[PDB]
Amino acid sequence: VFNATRFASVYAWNRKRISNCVADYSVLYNSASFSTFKCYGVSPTKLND
Amino acid sequence: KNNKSWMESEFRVYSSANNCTFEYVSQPFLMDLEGKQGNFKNLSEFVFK
Ligand SMILES: *[C@@H]1O[C@H](CO)[C@@H](O)[C@H](O)[C@H]1NC(C)=O
Ligand SMILES: *[C@@H]1O[C@H](CO)[C@@H](O)[C@H](O)[C@H]1NC(C)=O
Ligand SMILES: *[C@@H]1O[C@H](CO)[C@@H](O)[C@H](O)[C@H]1NC(C)=O
Repeated sequence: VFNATRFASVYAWNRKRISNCVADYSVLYNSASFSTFKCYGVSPTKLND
Repeated sequence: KNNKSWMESEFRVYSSANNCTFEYVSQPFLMDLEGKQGNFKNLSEFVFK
């Protein structure tokens, strides 16, 4: 998802579904790789719990 | 068929599977029928809720 080799053109933006798995954000919100992470209806701190 | 093995080839169950919102497959195993006694020998039961 974040590390994909190629990403979609926004005119044809990919909409992928995720389930049956655990949502660990620790290598995500806590990680240097992004110049923006904004959440909009949760605290990002809460995404584990 | 010459290998001294049993091997699946026929899989006629659907022509399409459009929208798969859940999927699972177990860890693999080698299915066979082995060991004999001549009377009707095994009861199997399932409950589905
Ligand atoms: C992407 O995956 C690599 C390992 O394949 C990891 O080192 C890196 O931190 C990951 N980056 C993100 C943003 O998840
Ligand atoms: C024997 O097994 C191989 C793969 O292990 C398969 O390609 C081949 O078709 C099989 N032969 C027969 C006669 O079933
Ligand atoms: C389910 O299939 C219909 C018809 O192909 C499609 O319009 C819809 O977007 C699909 N939904 C998902 C989640 O794949």
